[PDB]
Amino acid sequence: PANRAYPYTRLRRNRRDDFSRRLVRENVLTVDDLILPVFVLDGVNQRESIPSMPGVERLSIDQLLIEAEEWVALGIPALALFPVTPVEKKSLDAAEAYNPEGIAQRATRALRERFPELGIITDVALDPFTTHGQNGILDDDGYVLNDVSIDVLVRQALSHAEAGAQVVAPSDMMDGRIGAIREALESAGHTNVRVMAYSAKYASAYYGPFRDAVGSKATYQMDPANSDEALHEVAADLAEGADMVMVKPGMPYLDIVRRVKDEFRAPTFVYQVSGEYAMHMGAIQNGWLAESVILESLTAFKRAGADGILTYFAKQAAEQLRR
Amino acid sequence: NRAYPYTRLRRNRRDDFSRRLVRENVLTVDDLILPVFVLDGVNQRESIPSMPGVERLSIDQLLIEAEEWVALGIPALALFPVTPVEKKSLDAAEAYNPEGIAQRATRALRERFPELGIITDVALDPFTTHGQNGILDDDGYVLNDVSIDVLVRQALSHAEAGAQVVAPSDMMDGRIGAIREALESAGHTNVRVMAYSAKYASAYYGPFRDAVGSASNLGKGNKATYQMDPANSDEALHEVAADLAEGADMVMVKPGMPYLDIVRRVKDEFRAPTFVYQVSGEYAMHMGAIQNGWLAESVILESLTAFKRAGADGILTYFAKQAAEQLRR
Amino acid sequence: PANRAYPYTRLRRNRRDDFSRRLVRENVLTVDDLILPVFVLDGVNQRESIPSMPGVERLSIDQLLIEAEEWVALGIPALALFPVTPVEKKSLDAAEAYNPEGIAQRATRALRERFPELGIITDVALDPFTTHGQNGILDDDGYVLNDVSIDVLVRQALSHAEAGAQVVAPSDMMDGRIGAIREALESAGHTNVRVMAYSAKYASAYYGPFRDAVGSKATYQMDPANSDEALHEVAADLAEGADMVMVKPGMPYLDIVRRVKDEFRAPTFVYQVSGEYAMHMGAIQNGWLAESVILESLTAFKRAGADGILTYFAKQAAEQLRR
Amino acid sequence: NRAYPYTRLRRNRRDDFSRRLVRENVLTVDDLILPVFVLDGVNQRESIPSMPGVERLSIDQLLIEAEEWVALGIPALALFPVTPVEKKSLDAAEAYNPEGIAQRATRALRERFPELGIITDVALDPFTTHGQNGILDDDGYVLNDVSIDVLVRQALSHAEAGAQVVAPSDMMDGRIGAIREALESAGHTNVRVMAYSAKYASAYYGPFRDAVGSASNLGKGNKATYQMDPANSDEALHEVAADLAEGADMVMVKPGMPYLDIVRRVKDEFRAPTFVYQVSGEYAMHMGAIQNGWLAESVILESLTAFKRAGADGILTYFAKQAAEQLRR
Amino acid sequence: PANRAYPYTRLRRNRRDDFSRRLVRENVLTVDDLILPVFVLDGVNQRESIPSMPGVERLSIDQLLIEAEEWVALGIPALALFPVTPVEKKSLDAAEAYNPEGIAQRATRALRERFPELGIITDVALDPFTTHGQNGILDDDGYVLNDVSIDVLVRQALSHAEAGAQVVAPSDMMDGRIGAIREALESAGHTNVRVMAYSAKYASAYYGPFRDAVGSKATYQMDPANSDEALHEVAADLAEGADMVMVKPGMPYLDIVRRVKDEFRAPTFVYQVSGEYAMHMGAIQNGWLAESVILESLTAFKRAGADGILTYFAKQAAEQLRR
Amino acid sequence: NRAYPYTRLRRNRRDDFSRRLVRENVLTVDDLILPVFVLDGVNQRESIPSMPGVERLSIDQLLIEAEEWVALGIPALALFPVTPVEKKSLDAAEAYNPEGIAQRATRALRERFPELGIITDVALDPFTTHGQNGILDDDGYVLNDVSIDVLVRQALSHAEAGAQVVAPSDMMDGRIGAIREALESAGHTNVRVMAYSAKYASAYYGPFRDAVGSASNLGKGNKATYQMDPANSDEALHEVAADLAEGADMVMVKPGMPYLDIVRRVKDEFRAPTFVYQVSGEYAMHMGAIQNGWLAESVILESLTAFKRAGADGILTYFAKQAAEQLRR
Ligand SMILES: O=C(O)CCC(=O)CF
Ligand SMILES: O=C(O)CCC(=O)CF
Ligand SMILES: O=C(O)CCC(=O)CF
Ligand SMILES: [K+]
Ligand SMILES: [K+]
Ligand SMILES: [K+]
Ligand SMILES: [K+]
Ligand SMILES: [K+]
Ligand SMILES: [K+]
Ligand SMILES: [Mg+2]
Ligand SMILES: [Mg+2]
Ligand SMILES: [Mg+2]
Ligand SMILES: [Mg+2]
Ligand SMILES: [Mg+2]
Ligand SMILES: [Mg+2]
Ligand code: NA
Ligand code: NA
Ligand code: NA
Ligand code: NA
Ligand code: NA
Ligand code: NA
Repeated sequence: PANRAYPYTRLRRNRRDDFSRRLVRENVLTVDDLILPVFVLDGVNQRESIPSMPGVERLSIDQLLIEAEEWVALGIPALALFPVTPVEKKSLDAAEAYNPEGIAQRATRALRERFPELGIITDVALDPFTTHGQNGILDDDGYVLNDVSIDVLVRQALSHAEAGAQVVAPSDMMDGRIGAIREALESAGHTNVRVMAYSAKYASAYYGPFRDAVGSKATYQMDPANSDEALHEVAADLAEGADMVMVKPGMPYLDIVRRVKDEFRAPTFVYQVSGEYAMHMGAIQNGWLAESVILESLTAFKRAGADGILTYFAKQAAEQLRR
Repeated sequence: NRAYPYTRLRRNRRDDFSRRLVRENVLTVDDLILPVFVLDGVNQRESIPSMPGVERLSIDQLLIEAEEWVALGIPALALFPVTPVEKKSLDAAEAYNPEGIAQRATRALRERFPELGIITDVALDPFTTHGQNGILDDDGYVLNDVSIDVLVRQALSHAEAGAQVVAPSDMMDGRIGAIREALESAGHTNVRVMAYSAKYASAYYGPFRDAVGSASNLGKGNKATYQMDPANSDEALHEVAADLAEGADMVMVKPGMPYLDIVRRVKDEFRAPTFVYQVSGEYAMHMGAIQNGWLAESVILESLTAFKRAGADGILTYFAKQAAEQLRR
Repeated sequence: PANRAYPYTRLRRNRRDDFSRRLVRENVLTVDDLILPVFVLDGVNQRESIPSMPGVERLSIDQLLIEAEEWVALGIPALALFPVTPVEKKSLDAAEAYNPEGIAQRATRALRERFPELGIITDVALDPFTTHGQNGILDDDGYVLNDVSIDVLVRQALSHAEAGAQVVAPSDMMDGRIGAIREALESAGHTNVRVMAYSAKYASAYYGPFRDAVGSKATYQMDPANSDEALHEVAADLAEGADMVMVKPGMPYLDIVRRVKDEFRAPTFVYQVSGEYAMHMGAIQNGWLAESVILESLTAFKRAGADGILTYFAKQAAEQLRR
Repeated sequence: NRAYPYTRLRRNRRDDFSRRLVRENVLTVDDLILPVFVLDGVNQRESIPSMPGVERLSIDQLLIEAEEWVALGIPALALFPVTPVEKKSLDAAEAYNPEGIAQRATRALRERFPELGIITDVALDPFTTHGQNGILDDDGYVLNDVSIDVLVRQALSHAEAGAQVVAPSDMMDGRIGAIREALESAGHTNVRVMAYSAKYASAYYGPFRDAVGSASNLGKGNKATYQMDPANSDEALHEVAADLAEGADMVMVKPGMPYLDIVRRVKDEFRAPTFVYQVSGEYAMHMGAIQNGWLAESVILESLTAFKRAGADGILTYFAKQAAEQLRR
Repeated sequence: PANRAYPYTRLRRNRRDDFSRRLVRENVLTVDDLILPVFVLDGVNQRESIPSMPGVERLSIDQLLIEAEEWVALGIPALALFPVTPVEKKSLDAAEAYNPEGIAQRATRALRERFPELGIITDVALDPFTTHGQNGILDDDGYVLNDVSIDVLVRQALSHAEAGAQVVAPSDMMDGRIGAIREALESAGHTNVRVMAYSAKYASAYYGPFRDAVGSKATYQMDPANSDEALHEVAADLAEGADMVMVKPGMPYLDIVRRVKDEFRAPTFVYQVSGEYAMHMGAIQNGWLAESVILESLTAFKRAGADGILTYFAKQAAEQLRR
Repeated sequence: NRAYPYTRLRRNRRDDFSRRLVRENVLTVDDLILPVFVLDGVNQRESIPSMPGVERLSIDQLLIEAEEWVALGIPALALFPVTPVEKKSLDAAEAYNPEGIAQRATRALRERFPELGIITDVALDPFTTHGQNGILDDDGYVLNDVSIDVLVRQALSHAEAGAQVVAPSDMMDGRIGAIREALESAGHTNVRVMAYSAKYASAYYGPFRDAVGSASNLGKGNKATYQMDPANSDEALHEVAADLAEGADMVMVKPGMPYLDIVRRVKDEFRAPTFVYQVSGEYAMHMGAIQNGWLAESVILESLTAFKRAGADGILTYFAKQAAEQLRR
């Protein structure tokens, strides 16, 4: 407090003018904070609209390369790739995951060659490759087997490193998967490939639209009621070698972002998920909310402690920041 | 916890994109305040040898240069009048002259650039024959409360001239409260007070004394009875606590680079709007080295980034224009 | 706060007189805080001036011994040696580094014999010995190979211990190099040789003049924007066995010194680098700043939490402290 | 984290140079305050059997010895008058006598050694027939507020005599605020108040009582109704908080060595100028042991270093001259 | 603070009466806090006075058993044994240390048999058994060899456990000796033998009289200037398995006791050393200080955070507490 | 850090001597306060069925029993008058009757046992026809400030009777400050105020209501508008902070065992003299179980030790005599 008291202290003084608001402004969003998730199609010269994600398109790799030209020109530091697996590549083997000619691997090679400075974050998970939509070579009971699921994630991770990905991101919420991939990457010579852990991953309703986008929980994803638990999750991932840790979903979990940054003072990331994007975009299109909520929502992440934000608004935000 | 080689801190450093993602602090033009030395008269511009690249300017010239500063986005200027020798006195009356340089300059800038912040200097050092920041007793001691009376008159004259911020750099005890009371009583509800809270008795002020012309007046005189002992850190927290209690809208640590630890402690302890003055000597040291080819120009932004990393919200720096130019690229 | 309020509390009271200023003075610099870096030439009866470091001389070993007589008489506890490698001893083998007759090794033996109580801190690094100025048996891409660079640093470290150095200081910023040298020193019987880690080492412009002195970064040296990261760096070095940890450069990073001492309460050192020395010395010589800034700058390090300061002003400071 | 043998704490201890580099605290003469017992009369010097090496001195002799203390760099003395028996009374009026020993000694020292700090003792124990630090009621209880009235008069007389610091050792509640108010009202703006904040009801004061001549007056009397219970630590923090709020410039913990934990807590909690009195009994214990050949003289500096390590900024110690002499080497 | 202010708050109110002083009294010394160190002679029916420790006697084992009857009746929970080794049993072998018929071992057996509930803390150290007064099979340079010294301490520790000691206390300040003895005790089946580590052991002048008592430093004992260092020392001993940690000397280091208890919240002990005892006892005998300083000094240890106090005043204190 | 089997926590537990050495807390008689129910009249003793072993006593009988309590070392009693039904009223005037039971009992005990602490109860529940701790408005609400006026009169009457401590158990906002002001103004400088600070609206008070005879008056009435919601912990800290600011010498948490977490938080946050009342229901529960042979008598000391471990300095407990007896062995 410092015994600050009205009227000696009037907090409106600094708010009186733009210049003083700017001087005391505690946080600022910049393009350096933005990661753009992209849905990648197989094939050539194709784009598809996603009903529950207005404005977001699934893109074939050639189209991805065209759009990346502008993303790069805008300063967006990295993309997070999410392949849209053809149903015929799905299965049990769950081996389109480590397939060198799989969409993620092809997209990574293409982008790394064309835009060498652009960061590529690949998705380490099996569900986009399971006929049963499950992040595991599941058990005969339907429980997502933990350690066996981790086995799969490793070859996939190595395949991403082999394709040139600078960052692999296990989006799975299996216990101890960070250490396993880290060890594998180190043992294989991929010394500088980063591991972005989806550390505090909640069992959330906000993922709805993403499932629509990719064409695809309580026993592995965290209970939304729990906060302390998130700290234990992050601690474990850091101990296991993660270079960056993430809180998932974002705005509905800003308190978790704050606690995670405060507790560990580590590179902290946050995903503004499909559902968050869709509810904002829908309200803006309906004429219910001004466009300014986009930057307001992103500023919240910075204020809360996030270093980077995975957001489907990345291009629009970068354009506004440029302006 | 984190042990090598599971943890290799070089991974995030490997590439520009990851360095950008994890970068903890960034300097922007919103963090810059440009101090300016203001002359009397018309069409006057004077180079300062101990401050290479810095010029004293008459008000008309100040108005011309401000056009570029404003275009660059610099949010505020901090004005320092170069008082004519004949206007110095024992009573420092020129400090509250409605026609003093600081007052005239403020009125001119407020009219020409209404959105530009003007921070005036509340202190008697530019107006005394002896160069001390207050009024002297018969033993040569800078009287605290009697000095405050003059500082209050000065601050009121600045508010009347239209200054949005008055910045007491005097280091008298209790002056923030006295000034705040006076401002409130006079109806200057929104005039900010940027307290020079943890102001050190430093050797880094030399070039400024030349710039403003207080050097000859001060001679070999010191300010150890009011400016803080450089050895002291805890004392800084007590200084800031008092100024916040007394109504300051912003608190400042003075000099800058040689006191980054104080900036850090102050921001951490109080979570209040915190400044930091990169003083004349800091500017001169860096400029000298750059001009000799000893340091790359990049050191300017590195020095300024340090302030942000240390916890400062705003930086008084004679490099503000150069920095803003570099930032625009 | 303790509800301290003007005018019951007037902080100027203790400032009124020298005696009360002395009584409450929180920190004092002494000669026990000073480490003097020295540039050492090959050959005999030679000294060279360094254009960007006015007042600092490169010294042949015989000359170093002459000057050390006074450094020791002044109470300076330790020197940090930096050899000026002849271009013909440079290379790839990068093996002048562990050469028993290399400058550093020769200088160490000479000083240890003549001044047994004087601390000698040697520089564990390869760049002064690379034809390509790189702290590593570099890769074919130009990336400073981490683990392979560490291999080299070990024999060099052992060679320094073999020459009698009481402290070795890896100035390199390679991940996990402290543990490797510690293990090597322990395994070899050098139980009491100290390791002074350059822990929080920034990619800085302030090193300019040093490069001039020795005749010689973002992927290994730290981003000046980062503070939290410095804590993780120090933690790792302490876990790996460092006896002392250092923040590098100094004055532009005083906040880091403060955080490091507060967080770990370990022997903490700071380097007032060549650029800091040069900018101060230039201003003093130009008649822009009084000589008193030297002690002011050094006092700052103590106030900030430093136990020891590597400074090119060590002799001048010690002389003033003696006075 | 740190585990053997990666971490061997003996490494830094191996050599003098590394021990010096990592040494966390250092005692200097700037940390020393010398208490002195002052007699009435001329050419008087009296040995104190329970304080070997310490002498009571008349003012003329005090002035002579002070020459050496000042040459050694000792920043301040703390004066303790040895009140003549016939000047003791129920009302302790001698406490504020402008011609009392403390007042006369202060005037003499202020004139002879203008830079030397003089800390006077604000307390009524030397002036009462009963030896208590305040005025008694009909039940033999030391009245708080009535005592403060006398202490205020005393403190004002010290300020008038020129003392730069008054040090209330009385342990009345609220006396720091009362004295500060009085000093401020009288214009003694810069007179420091060194509060004996966490003052314990200790057995270590015996020799002092002999030195000052309050022993016979106090008899078997105690001070448990005002001096603190030695068992209490948290209470010390409340005592210091109040004295800071009330305006103390320095706060002190009393005795020293047997209360180093309190020094540590106080410095940690408040980050204010903290003192610590190495009392007569501490001095006597050490001196006795040294003179018997049981402890090496080195123990003097070890005892004083402890105070610095514990967090004290300044130490009242009867070893100040010896320490300063050893430090000069 | 809680905005407590005079005269609403008068701290003298609780001091007004004995009953309220008792109610708010924060700490109390009891016999449960006292450990009595005893100097043990070889032979029978002997006692010797120690010039620099007035009132303390060296005792032959039969005499020790006689005095222990009262120590036990007074409630003193434990003794710390210090044998007074005959010069002829001294040496190099330094093997009177692990001699089953050595004084410490004989005294332990005797006490354990006669007073089964009385705690016996033995001294693990070699110096009482070295002809050169050194806690190590020293080097040829005079440096107290660390690891080799630890070798000796282990058999001695086992010999104490074999004699029935419930607690062994390495008073040596060698790095990592706690782990070595712990491992040895565990490996040998001495599961419940406690290890009381002399953790923060200062190079002090206060040990003078003890050397007189037993008939016997900066490179192993801690610099009295250092406080943070004490925390690192204690942390290491706790990690190595110590059941109790000790600060040594006591009153001159009360701040360390406070920091150690606050930081680790572990069983914390403190030694009121020979020099502390002697200076108090001398002043009391000279008529300079009242006897009450004994309890005042011991109360300080409790207030500072000590759980147990090794003190030569234990009997006198226990007698007063009984009264 | 500590891992099995390097660390076996059972080692210190192996023997009584080591358990004693590491034992963190100890209960002593200095920690005990005995509440007593006082009857009007002469030679009256009445058993309380819901409080087995506890008797209401007339003053003459109280004086006789106090002889043993004092011999046992019990430092203080807390008096609770059993007000005759005909003395209850809307205005609770009996609360400040100089001839009320509490006042008479205090005078008698102060004369007979001058060193024994007497803590009187400041509250109107024993004196109102409705059993509430204050005065009611026309809506049946316990008026805060109007109640304070009566509590102040009561507290003054207790001070006049000689009580060393008044203990407001009313839970009106601001009453500690009002009472303190009144005590100070009247010259009762040293009368302690033991605030019932974090007083919960509990079901554990049943037997007390029987003991004092407020049960029939209260009927099914509640105190949720003034006593604290048992679910609330943070609120307790705000309650204590206010009472300390208002001048309380001691602060209390009420009930005890079911609120040990609050005792712990309160001691930790404020480091002030902290109490805790082991209430009638706690006593009854334990006594019932002991008498049924369900729990060993050892549970008494275990329950009391819990309070010390939780951070209490003193405990109000109807087991005080039994505990003191056991402690004497
Ligand atoms: O769609 C979901 O349930 C969340 C996405 C994942 O969990 C990816 F492996
Ligand atoms: O010159 C530099 O870049 C810093 C010096 C080092 O890094 C030494 F190995
Ligand atoms: O006498 C000393 O130096 C201390 C005693 C020890 O160190 C015991 F092994
Ligand atoms: K800003
Ligand atoms: K970022
Ligand atoms: K000092
Ligand atoms: K040092
Ligand atoms: K108690
Ligand atoms: K104990
Ligand atoms: Mg996990
Ligand atoms: Mg101030
Ligand atoms: Mg590192
Ligand atoms: Mg007080
Ligand atoms: Mg150790
Ligand atoms: Mg309340
Ligand atoms: Na996924
Ligand atoms: Na100024
Ligand atoms: Na280097
Ligand atoms: Na006194
Ligand atoms: Na020993
Ligand atoms: Na009640």
